[PDB]
Formats: sequence, C-alpha cells, structure tokens
Amino acid sequence: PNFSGNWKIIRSENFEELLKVLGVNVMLRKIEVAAASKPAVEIKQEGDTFYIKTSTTVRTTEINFKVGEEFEEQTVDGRPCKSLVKWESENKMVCEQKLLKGEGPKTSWTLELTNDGELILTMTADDVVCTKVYVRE
Ligand SMILES: [Cl-]
Ligand SMILES: [Cl-]
Repeated sequence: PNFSGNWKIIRSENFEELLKVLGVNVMLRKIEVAAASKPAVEIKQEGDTFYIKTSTTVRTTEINFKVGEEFEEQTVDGRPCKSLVKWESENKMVCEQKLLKGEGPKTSWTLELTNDGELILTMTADDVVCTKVYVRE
C-alpha cells in the first residue's frame, strides 16, 4: 500500500481529551482544536522512507523518517522526542517516542492505510487514544 498523497480529514475522536490528559491548558487546547479542524496532510512515501507534512493555521510540521531508523520530532503536546517507526503489518506502522529531556506519559502514534483507501491515525498517551481518519484527495 502506498501512503503517498494529499489527505483530508473526515473523522476525529478524542483529540481534545488526549491533550487534556497530557496537561495542556484549556486555552491552548481550544486553539489546537481550532487548528485541527482544517488540516492538510501530505505524504510522500518511497519504500520505507517517508516525508509527512501536516499544515494547519497554527503551524506546519514536516517529518522525514525511514522505518527502523531513529529520528527526532515532537510529541503531540510539543515536547522534543526521539521516535522510531516500525511496521506492524504491510498496511500499518507504529511509532514509539522517547523524550529528549525529562519524563512524561508514554506517547505513541500509528498510521494505517485500509483496504478501502482510508488513512487512520491514532495517537496515544498512556491509556487515552485519539483517532483521526482521512481520505485521499
Ligand atoms: Cl504523522
Ligand atoms: Cl505538534
């Protein structure tokens, strides 16, 4: 499955709750919810090498990684971390994150491309799971 494309959101659950359990204050949560309501996601996949750009009114994030090689990014609440992505199946990857400085909840994310061509992102902080679903433009 090729993840490459421009993706637009169709469903989102538990995003504000995920930020809440990470301790993000309500003003900042509502700003993130606003931003997240109209995102653009662009992915370029070349085999195990990925570029993913996520753009909203508050920021543009770009990550470049190769499956199986550590890279640096930020947690969903903005903390710098080392990340490592591995395949769980031919359609789904899972990323484990470790903070660069300090301690905090265990955070991770996953990305799956379904047989129906939907992209499902999950983001987890300990027991709380946010799921966002996208379709390819
Ligand atoms: Cl992502
Ligand atoms: Cl972020």
